[PDB]
Amino acid sequence: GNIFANLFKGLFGKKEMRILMVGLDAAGKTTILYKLKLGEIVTTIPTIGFNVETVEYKNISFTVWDVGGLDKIRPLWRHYFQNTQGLIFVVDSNDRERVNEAREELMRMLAEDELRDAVLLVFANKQDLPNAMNAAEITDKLGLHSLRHRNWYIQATCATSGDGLYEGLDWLSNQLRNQK
Amino acid sequence: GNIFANLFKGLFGKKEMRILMVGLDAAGKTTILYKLKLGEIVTTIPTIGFNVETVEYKNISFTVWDVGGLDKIRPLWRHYFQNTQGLIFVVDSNDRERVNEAREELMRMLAEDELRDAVLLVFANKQDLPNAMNAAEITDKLGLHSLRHRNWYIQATCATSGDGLYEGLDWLSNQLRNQK
Amino acid sequence: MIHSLFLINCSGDIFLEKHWKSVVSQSVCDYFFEAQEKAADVENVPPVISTPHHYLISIYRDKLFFVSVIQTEVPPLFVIEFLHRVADTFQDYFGECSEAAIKDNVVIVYELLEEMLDNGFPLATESNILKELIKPPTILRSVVNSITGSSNVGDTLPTGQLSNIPWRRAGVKYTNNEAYFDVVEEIDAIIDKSGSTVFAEIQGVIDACIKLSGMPDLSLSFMNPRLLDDVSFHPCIRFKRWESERVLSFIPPDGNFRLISYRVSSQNLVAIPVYVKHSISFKENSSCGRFDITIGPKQNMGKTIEGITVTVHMPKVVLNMNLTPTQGSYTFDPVTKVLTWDVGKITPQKLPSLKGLVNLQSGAPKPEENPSLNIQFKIQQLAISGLKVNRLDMYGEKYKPFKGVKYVTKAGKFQVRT
Amino acid sequence: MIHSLFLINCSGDIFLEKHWKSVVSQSVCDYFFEAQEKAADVENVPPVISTPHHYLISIYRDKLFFVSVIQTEVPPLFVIEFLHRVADTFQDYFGECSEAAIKDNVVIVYELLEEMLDNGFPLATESNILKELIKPPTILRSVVNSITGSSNVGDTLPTGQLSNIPWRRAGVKYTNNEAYFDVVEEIDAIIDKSGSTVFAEIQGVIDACIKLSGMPDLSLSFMNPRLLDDVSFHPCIRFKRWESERVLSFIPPDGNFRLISYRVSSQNLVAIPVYVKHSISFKENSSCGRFDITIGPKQNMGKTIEGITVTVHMPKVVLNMNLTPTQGSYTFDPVTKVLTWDVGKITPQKLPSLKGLVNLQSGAPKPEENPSLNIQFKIQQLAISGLKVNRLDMYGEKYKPFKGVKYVTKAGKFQVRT
Amino acid sequence: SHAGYQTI
Amino acid sequence: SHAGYQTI
Amino acid sequence: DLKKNEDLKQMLESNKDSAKLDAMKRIVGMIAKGKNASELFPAVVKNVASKNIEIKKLVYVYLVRYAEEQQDLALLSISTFQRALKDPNQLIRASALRVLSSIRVPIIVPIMMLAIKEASADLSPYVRKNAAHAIQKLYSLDPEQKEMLIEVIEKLLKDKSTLVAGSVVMAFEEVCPDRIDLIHKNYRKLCNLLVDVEEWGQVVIIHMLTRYARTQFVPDHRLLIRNTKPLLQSRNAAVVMAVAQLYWHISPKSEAGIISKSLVRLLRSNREVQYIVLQNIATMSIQRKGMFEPYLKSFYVRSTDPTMIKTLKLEILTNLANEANISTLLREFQTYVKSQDKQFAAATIQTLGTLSHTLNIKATGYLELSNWPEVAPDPSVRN
Amino acid sequence: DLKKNEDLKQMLESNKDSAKLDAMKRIVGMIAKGKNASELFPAVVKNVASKNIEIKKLVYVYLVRYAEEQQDLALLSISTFQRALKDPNQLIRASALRVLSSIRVPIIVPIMMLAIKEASADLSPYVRKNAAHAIQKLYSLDPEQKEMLIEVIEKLLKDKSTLVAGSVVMAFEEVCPDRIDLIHKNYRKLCNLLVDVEEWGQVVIIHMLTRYARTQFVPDHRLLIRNTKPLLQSRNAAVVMAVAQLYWHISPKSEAGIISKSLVRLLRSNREVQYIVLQNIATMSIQRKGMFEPYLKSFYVRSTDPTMIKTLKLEILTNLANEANISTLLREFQTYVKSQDKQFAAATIQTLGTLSHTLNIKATGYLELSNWPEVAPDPSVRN
Ligand SMILES: Nc1nc2c(ncn2[C@@H]2O[C@H](COP(=O)(O)OP(=O)(O)OP(=O)(O)O)[C@@H](O)[C@H]2O)c(=O)[nH]1
Ligand SMILES: Nc1nc2c(ncn2[C@@H]2O[C@H](COP(=O)(O)OP(=O)(O)OP(=O)(O)O)[C@@H](O)[C@H]2O)c(=O)[nH]1
Ligand SMILES: [Mg+2]
Ligand SMILES: [Mg+2]
Repeated sequence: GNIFANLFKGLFGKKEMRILMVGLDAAGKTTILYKLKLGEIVTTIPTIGFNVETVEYKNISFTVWDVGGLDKIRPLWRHYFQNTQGLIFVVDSNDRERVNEAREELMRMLAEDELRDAVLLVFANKQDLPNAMNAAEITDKLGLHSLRHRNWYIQATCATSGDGLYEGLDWLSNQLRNQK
Repeated sequence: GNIFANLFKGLFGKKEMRILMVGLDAAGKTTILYKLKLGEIVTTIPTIGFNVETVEYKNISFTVWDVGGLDKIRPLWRHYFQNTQGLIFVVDSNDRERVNEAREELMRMLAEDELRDAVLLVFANKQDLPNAMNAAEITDKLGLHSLRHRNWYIQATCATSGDGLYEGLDWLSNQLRNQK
Repeated sequence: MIHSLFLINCSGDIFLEKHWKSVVSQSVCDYFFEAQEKAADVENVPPVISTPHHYLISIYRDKLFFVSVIQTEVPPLFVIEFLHRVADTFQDYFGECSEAAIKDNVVIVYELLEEMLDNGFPLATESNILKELIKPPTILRSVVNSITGSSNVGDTLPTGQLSNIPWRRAGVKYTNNEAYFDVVEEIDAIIDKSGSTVFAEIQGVIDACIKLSGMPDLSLSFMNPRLLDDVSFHPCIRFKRWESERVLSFIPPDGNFRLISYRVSSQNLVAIPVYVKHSISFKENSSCGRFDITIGPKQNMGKTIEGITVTVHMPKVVLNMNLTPTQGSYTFDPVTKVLTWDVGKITPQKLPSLKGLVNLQSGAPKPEENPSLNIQFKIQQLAISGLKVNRLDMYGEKYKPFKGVKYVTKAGKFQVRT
Repeated sequence: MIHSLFLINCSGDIFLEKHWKSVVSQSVCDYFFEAQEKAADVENVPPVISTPHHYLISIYRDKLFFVSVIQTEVPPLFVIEFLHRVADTFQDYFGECSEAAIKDNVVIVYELLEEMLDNGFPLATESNILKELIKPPTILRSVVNSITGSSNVGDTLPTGQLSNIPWRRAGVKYTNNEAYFDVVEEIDAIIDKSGSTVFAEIQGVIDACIKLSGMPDLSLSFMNPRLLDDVSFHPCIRFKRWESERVLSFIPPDGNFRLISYRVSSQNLVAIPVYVKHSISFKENSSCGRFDITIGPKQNMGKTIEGITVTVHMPKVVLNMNLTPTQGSYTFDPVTKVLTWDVGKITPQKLPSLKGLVNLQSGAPKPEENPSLNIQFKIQQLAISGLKVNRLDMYGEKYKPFKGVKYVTKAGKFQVRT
Repeated sequence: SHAGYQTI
Repeated sequence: SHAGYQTI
Repeated sequence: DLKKNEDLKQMLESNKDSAKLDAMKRIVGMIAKGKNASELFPAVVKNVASKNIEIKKLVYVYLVRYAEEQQDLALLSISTFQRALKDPNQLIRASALRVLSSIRVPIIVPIMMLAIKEASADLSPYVRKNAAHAIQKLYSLDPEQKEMLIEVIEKLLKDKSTLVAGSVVMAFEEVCPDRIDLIHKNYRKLCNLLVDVEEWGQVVIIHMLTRYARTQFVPDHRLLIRNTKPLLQSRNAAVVMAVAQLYWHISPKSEAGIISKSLVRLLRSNREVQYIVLQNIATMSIQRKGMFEPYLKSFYVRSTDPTMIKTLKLEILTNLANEANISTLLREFQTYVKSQDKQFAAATIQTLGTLSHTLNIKATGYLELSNWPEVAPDPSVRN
Repeated sequence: DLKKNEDLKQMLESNKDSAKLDAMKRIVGMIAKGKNASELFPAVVKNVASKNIEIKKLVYVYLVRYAEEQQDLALLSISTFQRALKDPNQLIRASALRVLSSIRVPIIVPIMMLAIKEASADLSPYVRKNAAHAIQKLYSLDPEQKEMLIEVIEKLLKDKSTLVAGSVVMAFEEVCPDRIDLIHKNYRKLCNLLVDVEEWGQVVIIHMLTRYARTQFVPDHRLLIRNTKPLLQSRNAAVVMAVAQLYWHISPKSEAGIISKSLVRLLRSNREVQYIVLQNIATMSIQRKGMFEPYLKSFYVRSTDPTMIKTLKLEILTNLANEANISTLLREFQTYVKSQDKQFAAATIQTLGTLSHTLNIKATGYLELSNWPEVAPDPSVRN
């Protein structure tokens, strides 16, 4: 139980975060996860269950749960609400037709008492497409700034390039890192 | 210089092989390499240079050089002939039109004095396609059995499934592993 | 085929359960228990029992009932041999097939069941594959496991599984290369009250312990091929050579296994090494009877007979018995009416014998026939049928391994009347 | 803009080369060397030299010529300041800007050049970014490097690079928080042969050493704002506050840097702390002349004058000199005809003075004018212009750091005639 | 363990 | 190092 | 204990593998003990994605046993299998297929259908073996996929490796007992492979071929018999009996005697085998008493025999009794009457190969044997 | 030494990173020394794919310096960059772009063209800054891509971050000095951003705007001047001069005097600055003697001044001499004549802002300033 032993691990790197990743179908979640983990973009198929994977960055072990958003499985999200540190909500910046839907699901996430302590990070994904809305436009459509009593931030992203992904982790690092 | 130190590493795993991977365009080389390394199949583009990557398997560090086969860069292969342990030649089992071409390039590889000590492993890739020839048919088209004084073997493969890839390494393991 | 498996404690308790296709209600065992209630004894339970739904197939052994649940028609022996094989596997992994062994190794046990049967049809089978899929628990292994983690499951397929020699492990390595062949003969006999042999036959088995590395080829030649008649051959044996040359060439599985099972030709007569002189009497309503038995060397082959156990199953009229042995130790069981006499061995110059009187129940009727006697016995270095091995010749490996052969004759059921 | 860089050893040797756009032939330096040959001295080399192809732009400093190669028109000062900045960077990283320092750190040097200039146009610039991109070499660092590998290059962008305060490192942390301000004034003056001041002006600079963590905001107030006239402000300074309040509020870069550069208002007269009494004579074709100089406290501010170096550049007629100092040490250089007199300090009760005779070349003509004298000197705790700092007020951080300020007046070029 | 076995 | 500086 | 349930969940939630492991062992033990651990499903299932090979093996156990009770949550863990299915490791692939195929959720049926097709095309025979079993599962799960599976089975029947052939035949026998036209295509092939096929497959194949032959025969007939012959020396009683069965219903009557020798040696095994074998002997002897009479003494009843065994031997002795041996058997019967087992004594005073006759009740799924056709089927199909 | 060359290759071939590192440091040193290490290219280049960040940085150095000599082999190492370009790390991306863009091989031009478009769309400004520089390279490499690059430049000109704006303007100035219609679109924007733009960009932008204004002017004019004003207090002499230039050719003549104060303080710097500044002063004073005369004593020549400096000051003193100060200057000139520097003495007895006038020779690429148009361009374009 040597306190220094713990401090040693801590300085040798020993933080961890439980991050639940939810969103709608084709938001780009799976892609993001593996690009952060492997670096490369892998061939994927629609997710039924979930892929959990841990990405070590800035001495923090970010454990991310790739939970699928298909209606048939969507209710599932509730089984990951327990004990999270943060919530990543990925949005397709081109799918105008389902932005409100995404907003609703997000608000439902935000309505969960269990998740009140989680920080909210929103990814405006697929910025490399010509019809993509920018972060401000997405913010407005989602009404993220109407959120009260919660720590949140929106980050423009483009998983095919990798843009915004480390930035997302940097923001999370600062919000989750109360101290070194 | 403790001999045991070396034996220690050896038993803790410490073998390595220089394997040059050559073939024709769209043979499936890149895919194979990363599937062995990462496990997943990654999105790829035509290779101009080369990707070198090491896959540890059965206590052997297999270093594989993904050298592109495009005519513009094809002559390059000669700069990797030096000091190899094995040669993997990947063949598209559906590209009937270029099998003879592949054979010629392979025979040219086989004609290199520097490579006379390398073992030859041939991958009859893309077995999941309906027009694919089987290993025997590929063997005949390539004339691999006409090869003399060389250690060689053909393995049917299907990188999209991963089939034949460990098998290939198993064969190589036995040929390269003169002793533990 | 097999939907589920229940292990039933002979006290009447569902010890352990395993389901492959669906959750079979434990209430199904009520029919088993009914049959058990209607059975004369634990050894008289009908192997196959039909219930309103599902058929039960069971094996009694080691004071434990293996009860399987069958949904549709399956050849009874298919199920029986498989199930029996499972029990043997448990003995291999834990050293003993018992509930206590299981209680300690439940997790492993459960896993073994998962590997062996795939949704009702056998998957993992022979021990040389199974031992690689799941490593057997040892003290030293558990020590390693406490450090590296409880890993007893292999991450690859045993190479031998996809070879043309699936019964042998690939990459076998020994520095002390050796092989043993234990030729054990079985004397199964029915002896008349006069001492005359009613029926006797010699069965036999050649067990083997193989510790040879690589891919060796063992070949056995016998001193008298003609003694071998009905002979079962382990699957590894290339019977064609047996058929044309009568030579046992094969690639041996390592570890312990039976190689040859056989019947000795009936053309020759069976030597019976033990005779039983036995004077015994009962009297209608008497408080006392008589008992005088002598065990000795009939056709003892010039060898010392040893490992002798004499068991008499007495009639209910017997209450006690004033009987004294000339050898070993003697105890009467009034609960089941059994005379247990530990003889040990027969001395060429001095015979084992029980001499005395029987304490009978006064007022109880005379037994319709005198009680029978079962005797266990054996002889070291003896192959009583005469079958000896002519020559062992190993090919394919550089070694000059121990080539050991042992001959032991061991009694099977030996029943003598009166 | 800048195609290549050559470092030329003042002995006439291509010390080191760097190419950004293409391989520039070393033969291009022949024109430099030609110009050097046609130059009166190393300090009289024309900064800009045109060659048949390419223009050369160079900086002479630290006995080293930085020679750059320009292909097309670029504002000369753009190149000069950049190039000069590079030399300053070398001093920062190695502690000294010299070939010897480079010879030992060639690899690092070459890398620094790669980071600073991108294909002819500046990329890495300010030291607070560059220091993070490439860690400076230290003994302890090299020890770490011998273990973990020679890693001095960061794997991420310095956060400050993308902030609105690029001149400051992000995540700065000190336990000993402190800040220093060194107000150094410069006395640059031309003194008449009579001792009368021809021209004098006070220039000045406020240097700063900042060891404050986080994102502090320093603010300086001066005792007499009116003394400040032409004032250059470090880019970090929010000049709007300076313009409306005349207050120096800014987020300081850490490390050592110049903050304020300024000219003192000409409305007030410059106090000259040093007077020079100097009797000197020469005679046509004489073998001997005269020399008598006294250095003392004119407007010495009631302070002790120290760090004094007296340098006279004598005419070719002088062969030697029989001259004795009343202070420090005196040496004559017959190669370049220079009187080096180390004074050190002026004692209020005793003045530094050289008294004696001059050994002249007989037959050589009398100098058209008596030789001039350059004098270096300084005063501790003195801000001779009167400019003092009124108040330092730090915001944004919890600390009560050392707020130190020092005033030193240091001579610039001080030339007195005859 | 070899004890008791005959060589063959 | 603070020696020589005035507090302000 | 609810507190313990919470502790189990804490360990499942914990990122410490040792904690996870312990929890799973406790859980598996509870499964073995018949305890209702369905409450833990929401938590346990999260670890299905764990990379700890030992732990996830245990998870598969849990998962399968409760798949039918938490169908929703089971759905919610499919992807890890589907992805694992394409891992370049034959062992893993097979196990992935197994645990995938074992999830009884209607929703994932089409997923598995695809997986089956992929599995059948796998270049390794190990996986193909598993594919066959998976077919059997899927069929029983959803009978409406039958035609698709039949296609796949036919394709599997064209393999040459014995490692696959055995299991495939079994799958056929259950899924599609009809459509014998799918068998004749590989008749001569199987007739040779049988020798090398593993004993468990041998039993199944033999029964299949026996009933096959009953419809095809009225050179290929002899091929079957000839290749079968050696099998009588098998260590596996089930094989021996299966062979005996085949000859009994297929062999020329003049050659039938060859099996009784082996049938007798089967009597040397354990009591379960003895029970079944004696029933087969008793059944057979009704038609051919001469096949067992030469071994009469082997049917003598001894004191260690269970009443039901004593009865069976007695029944055989009944058929084998005649004027050339009645002088001995009656004396034996007198002793048997004198025995204290009065049930046996009373019975004494009065004195093929499948489940159905051992029950003497048509068992579920009992296939009926046909009589030799008056006209044999056209030989071009390899009879 | 050929043996050493072999040893270097052995280390390059060796799988030991320490060996690789040492070899590369030796190699870079040889590059710095001007030694021909092109022979090692075939070997060195293999390590371009190395994951050791320090080593591959060194490799980039080698690679670029020999890219033009082994074009074939350079081609044969492109993929690692192209792949690295998409790595989710802004630092890496930028460096990847740089070293990629530095490979002078005609064959890979279209590859880079695509990369430029991708770089311009990168969400991070850091990369966009690099994209601008890369454009400049590509243009000089292949002038026939100009129209494409112009499109990209226009797009980059629409950014708001100063981190990008500076470099983009530079790229514009070189690639497309014409097409001032691409500038007015962002005129008011740049006029404000200038203050926050980094000093190196400030210099470039100012020159651009100066010549811009010469064609657009004959409120927005004053915007330029007003926002520029504060810059006179810059630490960077180049900026100061650039500002001075702008006012000299743009400011109302009544306000011109404001810069001479700062021009004088520039004389306090080093000899290179002094040399250039004095040339600018001498040039300016020809038209406006009153701007420097108030500071006359600052131009006095001292004994430490280099002959060329002594000359320049003398030249300024020439223009500033008149009847109100000739009584002093002649006395100074007498002393100057008495000085041992006879070249200076003889000269004594006789007694904007760019490269071209400092040479007094039209320098390569010299843009010419226009005269104020008789009619100003239509103001709707933000003048
Ligand atoms: N154009 C574009 N496509 C993207 C981007 N990110 C992901 N995609 C594509 O979007 C599709 C869906 O991506 P996934 O990662 O499978 O989406 P998901 O959120 O995991 O979907 P579910 O598994 O159903 O929850 C794939 O074809 C991706 O390649 C992006 O930044 N730009
Ligand atoms: N159907 C099928 N496609 C495959 C298989 N293996 C690879 N491919 C596809 O073939 C195409 C070419 O694969 P690559 O790995 O890029 O081929 P390569 O040999 O690396 O080509 P170069 O880089 O030009 O040398 C890709 O679209 C792959 O997805 C396979 O087994 N089956
Ligand atoms: Mg997904
Ligand atoms: Mg490729």
